[PDB]
Amino acid sequence: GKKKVVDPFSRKDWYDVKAPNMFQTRQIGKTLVNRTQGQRIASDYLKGRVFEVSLADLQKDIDPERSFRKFRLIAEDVQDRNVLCNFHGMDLTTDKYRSMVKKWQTLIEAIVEAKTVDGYLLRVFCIGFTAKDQQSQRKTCYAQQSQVRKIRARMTDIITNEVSGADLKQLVNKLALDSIAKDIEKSCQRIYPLHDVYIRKVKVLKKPRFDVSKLLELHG
Amino acid sequence: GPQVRDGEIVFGVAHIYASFNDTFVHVTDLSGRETIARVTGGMKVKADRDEASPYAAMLAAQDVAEKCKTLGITALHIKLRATGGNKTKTPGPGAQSALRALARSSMKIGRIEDVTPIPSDSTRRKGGRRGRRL
Amino acid sequence: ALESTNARLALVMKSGKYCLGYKQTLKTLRQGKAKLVLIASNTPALRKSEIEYYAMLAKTEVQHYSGTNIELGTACGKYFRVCTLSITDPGDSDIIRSLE
Amino acid sequence: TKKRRNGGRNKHNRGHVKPVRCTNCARCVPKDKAIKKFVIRNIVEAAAVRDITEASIWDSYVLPKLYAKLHYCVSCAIHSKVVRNRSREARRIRTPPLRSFPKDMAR
Amino acid sequence: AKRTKKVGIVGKYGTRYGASLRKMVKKMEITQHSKYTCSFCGKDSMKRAVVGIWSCKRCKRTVAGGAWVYSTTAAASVRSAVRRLRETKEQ
Amino acid sequence: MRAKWRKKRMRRLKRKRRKMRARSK
RNA sequence: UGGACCGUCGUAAGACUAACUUAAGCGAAAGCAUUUGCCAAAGAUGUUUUCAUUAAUCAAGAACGAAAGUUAGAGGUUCGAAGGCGAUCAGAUACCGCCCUAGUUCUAACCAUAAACGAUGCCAGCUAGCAAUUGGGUGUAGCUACUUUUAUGGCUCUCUCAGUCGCUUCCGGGAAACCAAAGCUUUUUGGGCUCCGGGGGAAGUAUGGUUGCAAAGCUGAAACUUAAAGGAAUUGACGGAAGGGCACC
RNA sequence: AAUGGAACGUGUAUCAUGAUGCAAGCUUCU
Repeated sequence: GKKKVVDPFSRKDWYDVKAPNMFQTRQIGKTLVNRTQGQRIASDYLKGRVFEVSLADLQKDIDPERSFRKFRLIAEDVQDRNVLCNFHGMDLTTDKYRSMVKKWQTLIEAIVEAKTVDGYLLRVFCIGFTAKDQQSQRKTCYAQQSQVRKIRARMTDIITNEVSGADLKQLVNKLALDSIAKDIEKSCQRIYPLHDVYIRKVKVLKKPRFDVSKLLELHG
Repeated sequence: GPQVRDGEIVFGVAHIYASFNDTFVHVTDLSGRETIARVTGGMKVKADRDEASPYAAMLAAQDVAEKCKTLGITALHIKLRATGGNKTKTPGPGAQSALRALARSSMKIGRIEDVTPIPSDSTRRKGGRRGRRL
Repeated sequence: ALESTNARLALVMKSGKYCLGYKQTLKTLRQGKAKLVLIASNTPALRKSEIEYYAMLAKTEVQHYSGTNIELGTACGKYFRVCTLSITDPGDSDIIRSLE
Repeated sequence: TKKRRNGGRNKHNRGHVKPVRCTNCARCVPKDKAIKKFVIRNIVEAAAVRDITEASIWDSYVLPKLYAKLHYCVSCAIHSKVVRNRSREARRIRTPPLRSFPKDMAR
Repeated sequence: AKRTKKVGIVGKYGTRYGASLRKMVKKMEITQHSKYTCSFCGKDSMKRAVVGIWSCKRCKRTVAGGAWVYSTTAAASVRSAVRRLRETKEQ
Repeated sequence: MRAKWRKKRMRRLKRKRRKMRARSK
């Protein structure tokens, strides 16, 4: 038989959430956490939580080339109105993917699972879109699929190298400039002319240890 | 590695789930799970068919925005969510009206995201094959 | 993968020369006539390692079979359950220097 | 009589293609036989765009858009007037025709 | 003579114990008493000694198996699954 | 009355008839 | 009854590959859309390889054979026959709304049937333009990708087979709708071969045989009934099928 | 009948021989 006062809003504290270092704006917010009781661990009720904001907005690219690319954060550690927020994942907006994908083209999907230098084992989904040649009288441009298989073989070959090049930090940096997309592009076009390529989704789920010392490197 | 200065523009996450038959504007912790003031369009109007209405949704968004603003969430990033699924997948009519009403309460906006989780492939949508006539 | 040896063993049967079975294979291993020794995956643990060690001291190369006895024997085309082979002189082979 | 040369829709050399469930009746129809129309809309819909841009911090923004490719049964489509009872002559006729451009996609 | 087309082995049970039950028996009593390929001798000399135990007549390697079948359907899947998890933990 | 439902009437009637014949066997 | 519903996060379970995905492919056909590995198959192309008429098509017989239904497990998330519910409605037993069983799924067995449909047997030749479209090949002194340029690859461009179709015309057929096959079906004829129909109903029923665990399925009458029946196009009438107009009934 | 806590050597991760926390100390077809 609990029964709390009312206006529990006037019982939920205040807190600042910090984004990551190598983005741009290391404030992404302030938000309203439960007041620390000795019958509630508000710090634990800040930690498990995972957020997504598109990197474009945080990066504050005014005309956003980055508009689609969705980015996940996880609120690692609580210290005096500051919450750190490491890399958790990167998805993609449904808007971009769906609009590009208009009949008349072979579609490719590739898979990699590979391990970073720290024990995050992350799975990247490379998604290939295919391009009609200039003055292609052929309205539909279809791959022979020796092509598609070979592109898939190249897609996985390129992404595996890239993952193991230093931790999530260096991995996400490759995502940011999209050097992966360019390396895909030079290699794929030898096989077959290709349009739009992105790293589409990445899920980390193995996350090694809390490893707070190396974690605090991220903390500016 | 550009430090942090105190003092606003300090964002939260709006989490709008705007479905047909009811629209929710659930403003939460930026990290997600710890909330302030869920306040649906439902308690804004008692018609049962108008719970989804953009009239209801506007009022809900306005009510929530006061609770957020007084306690020191100046601003919010926004996640919009269909029903996404073997469900309609179309955003509910109160969705746009919630979105614009949250902004027009001096709440600063930076993100409009469509989180709507899209099936790569999923079983049987309701109505079993001689499908939902009328 | 593999394929591989079903094609190879047919050629050795046709052109070349064979001794199958522990007693003859050991005799050919001792005598040095055994250019190659092939051991089933099945062979009772002892005899896998014997025949390896007669081979190690002989410096002869051991090929470890992907399949059974019936698989060995059907490959030789003999109706019999072969648990060891020595290939003693195969006349068309690139098979003399091979490891599965 | 075979009015339609294609039977239902364009099945030649496949005859049986995995069915997709119709977003209006939730039915079952093979993928060749769907009337499909591409729903392209802004999230902020018409009037509200003036109101949001002023309220929202950003220098211009440029609105995210909604994509939902809906799949209709023939029964579904003609009730909702997607396909309107053509021609013994004009069933055969492909073409389109808009005049204006900016595609309907209301309610 | 193919003496009985339908019954085969279940003619021992003749008239007693209803036809549908007797069809079930026919599969099981075939799989038991059947010579299986011993993985450890490559010879098909493995026969059912008792309910869960198959002894290979030659090499005398005696293997634990399913009650009517050397390999039960669950087992094959079981053994592949553990083996695959083994690979990922190690490297 | 449509061929399917007529066909079902005869199928239903065949099981009725089979039962009757089965009594007298 | 306050914590559904909802949000958020993870996880369990089973299912399934939206968009991409087609007048596009494969497979003898049923059927076959996630990734990757293996095993073997098929087809087009190409082959100055071989064989040297082996072939073509088929009662019987067999192989494969969606779904429901059925036997035994696993599995049961989802949808969901039956049931019981709320409205609607004279009735609802239904459409509609809820809960949901067998069932969906998978495995070992059945069954042998569907609009199993492209309503169109298969194999061969011949009889019309164009552009798509699947695949291979000949030329590319074409664009792009690169190594100092190449060599390679993909696409277009050109040319050609064999595939599936379309468009518009027949240059024939047809009663027409249509059909590049439904043409060459003759002037009572045309390669070869099967199968099926010979008024409509009774009737895919009866009956027996057969197959099936069973449900059923195959083979399949007649009595008797009856002057029409079917398909087509045409014009009207009529729509709670679709678009325009016109009038202060 | 080998519990808990540490002590020899190792090494990764962090910082310029030492310190710091986590791994290691021990025989794998047969």
